[PDB]
Amino acid sequence: EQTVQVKTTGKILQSPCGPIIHGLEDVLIKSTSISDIDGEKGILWYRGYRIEELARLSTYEEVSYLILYGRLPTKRELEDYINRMKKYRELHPATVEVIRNLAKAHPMFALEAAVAAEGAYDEDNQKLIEALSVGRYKAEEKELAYRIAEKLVAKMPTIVAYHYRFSRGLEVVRPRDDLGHAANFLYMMFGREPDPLASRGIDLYLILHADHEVPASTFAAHVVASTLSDLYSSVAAAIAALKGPLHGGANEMAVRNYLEIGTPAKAKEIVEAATKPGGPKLMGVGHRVYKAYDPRAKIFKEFSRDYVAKFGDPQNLFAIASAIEQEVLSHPYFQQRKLYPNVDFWSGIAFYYMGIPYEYFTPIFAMSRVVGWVAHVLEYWENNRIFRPRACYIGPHDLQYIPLEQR
Amino acid sequence: EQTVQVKTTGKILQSPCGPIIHGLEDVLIKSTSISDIDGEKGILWYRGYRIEELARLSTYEEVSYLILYGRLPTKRELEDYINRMKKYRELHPATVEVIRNLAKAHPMFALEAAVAAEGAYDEDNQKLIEALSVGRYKAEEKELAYRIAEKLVAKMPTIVAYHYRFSRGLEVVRPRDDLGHAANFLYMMFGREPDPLASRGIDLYLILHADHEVPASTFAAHVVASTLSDLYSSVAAAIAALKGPLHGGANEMAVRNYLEIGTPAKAKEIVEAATKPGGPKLMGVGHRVYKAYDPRAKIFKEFSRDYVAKFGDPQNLFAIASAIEQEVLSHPYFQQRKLYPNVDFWSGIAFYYMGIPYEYFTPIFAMSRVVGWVAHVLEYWENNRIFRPRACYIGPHDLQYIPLEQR
Ligand SMILES: [Mg+2]
Ligand SMILES: [Mg+2]
Repeated sequence: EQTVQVKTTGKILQSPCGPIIHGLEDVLIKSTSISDIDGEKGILWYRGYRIEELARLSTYEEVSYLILYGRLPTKRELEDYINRMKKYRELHPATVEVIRNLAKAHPMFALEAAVAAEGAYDEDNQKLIEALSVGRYKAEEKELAYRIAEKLVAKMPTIVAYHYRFSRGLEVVRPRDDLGHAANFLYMMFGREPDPLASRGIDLYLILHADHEVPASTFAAHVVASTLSDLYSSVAAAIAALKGPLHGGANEMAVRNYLEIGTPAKAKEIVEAATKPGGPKLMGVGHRVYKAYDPRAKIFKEFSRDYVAKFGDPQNLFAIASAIEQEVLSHPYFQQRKLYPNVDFWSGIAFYYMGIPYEYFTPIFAMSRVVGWVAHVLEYWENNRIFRPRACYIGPHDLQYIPLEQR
Repeated sequence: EQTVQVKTTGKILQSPCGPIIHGLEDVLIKSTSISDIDGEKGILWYRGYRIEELARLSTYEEVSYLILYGRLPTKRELEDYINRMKKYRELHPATVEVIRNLAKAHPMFALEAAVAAEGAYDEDNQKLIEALSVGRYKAEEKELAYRIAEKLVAKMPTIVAYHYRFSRGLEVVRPRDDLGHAANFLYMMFGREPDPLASRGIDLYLILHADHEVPASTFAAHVVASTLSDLYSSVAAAIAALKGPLHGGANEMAVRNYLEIGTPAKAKEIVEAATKPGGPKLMGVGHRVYKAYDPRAKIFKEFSRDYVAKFGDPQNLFAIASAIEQEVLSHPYFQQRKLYPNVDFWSGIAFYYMGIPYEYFTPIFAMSRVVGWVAHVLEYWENNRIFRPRACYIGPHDLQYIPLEQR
């Protein structure tokens, strides 16, 4: 037994067993080469590449390859990958039936259940499970794991879209091999090939949210994977965590708030009210890591501007958000505390205008982040260790059982 | 930002961001009053009561009440609880269809998906989700949470049994209101009221595995619950973790090993071989916490003795296990290194003889542990904090994007 000095910005709880870092805030679980953030400068990298470059020059197909494999693909590697992903988009009939049965339920339950279901009949997954059951994880198993990772990234939009269609009493729209990842998602949701601007927005969103820190969803994936449980189950657990209101829902709440506000003229007073104790907090402003404008927000804001330039801003969402942004950027309270817009400030606007129901916002985040989840699991598996935390017992000992009739 | 002293018996990895406690071994996440283990003396308590006393005088219905509510029930409370649990046993038709669709899959996938499915249409769950979405968790919500916790404990055996039946192409056997929790499970599995001794075995097993500090499955439930995700989703995540070979399988492997050994005469040579590197090693001998005979093992061994005294020991599992146990206990090596049998050394024997397939062993563990999982979640929710661990980036920055054709 040894003592370790752990730096945390979180709250510490007192216990007879020693201090407890509440929510293990800032506690390190591993080193990673997946993504990095410079919170002071407001820079995000995926596998060494700045998000600006990837958003500008790449696609979710290429970025997902980068996140999963650790480098940019060659032309042949990307072509083969795209073709594998296209083939993988379709779900097993049992999975589709699971989704159908959960058509009237919240989409996140359908995602959890569908991911587990799809994992149940995946032959590679079964093979990998057999291998890990005897502690074998060598070249062949790693190949299975990467194939499974690809499948999970490929299938997530299909699960989401199918649920959307069934939930609306619409006929399911199956994946089209001739469409890209983002375009095909919109096609599956709405049954028509999407406008290229709309497709670009989805692709950009997927790129921008592919990996970031170790939120509770990514952490859940690690804990499940740490027992050598399968990749599908690890992603299902990630989705279970993601559905909690403390993980996500900010981009939805930001849009609902903009609608409530109704007029950009209120921006100044809203921002002022947010500087006072008990005041309604501004959704998508401030960040635990970024003490600068979130680079993802800068990029998505520009996409949003393009979207409303083409399709209009009928609910004045972009106007309202823009007015609030300008007040946030000029208010000393926010400036002094380095509180800036984050990507959630903007990202729900296009979704809302595209006709994506609010309840599908978080599922779309899962569509993006699934690649980060699987890449994180595979990385942890390079040096796996089952998680074995503890609790401090403060209950009594040796209570005497009293017969039922005497209680 | 502050520095906290964290004690650990695990491996520490240094990083640019600080020390990494690999697997978060021994890292405190909360104070608890649910269960406690004295590994040196081989004592286990649930809510202050020794496991020996509970195994001797209680039932899973009463022990589950104890674990969930923190005290022993009065006669009226127990009667009412038992009746609620009986009412909750049956699954929603959508859940049954989910299980049917996964009939040919491994039961743990069915459990994960079925638990999510059941939570999807549970009205109480929906109401609790609504409340937590706006940060409300007061008396009314806690009442919902406990109702949901009871449902999860009540339903787990139904899910398991229905999957078993469907996996064998049989019609489901719905829950019998006149049977106890353990007896009803056997009735649902096999379609006949069980022999009292078999029911006792199931009840005992359920009591004995109800909680055991904070393994990866219980931790997974915490991580998911920490986002204020729902109880069903938290349990589905716990199951996902439980499915991993590092979390279970030992009781099955012990039995397969006894079958391979075939003759108790080999006990001495097998145990002698285990004292050399390496090795092989004896299944269910030694424990990370118990440095004494696992109290659960002592109790379950005696039940197993009773079971084979009545029904026989046709595969000589008890004879083989007993021979090995005697050698382990008399060999100085094991005594000196505090290596004793743990519950896994014995617990698969009765199940095997009862006709429970190996793949249902871990599902039955889930039937037991679900009460610990839900109790742990509710406990955490008394002072919830979302888990916020982090990873330390090690790798390049500012790599230059190269056009596809030039790679
Ligand atoms: Mg522009
Ligand atoms: Mg006896």
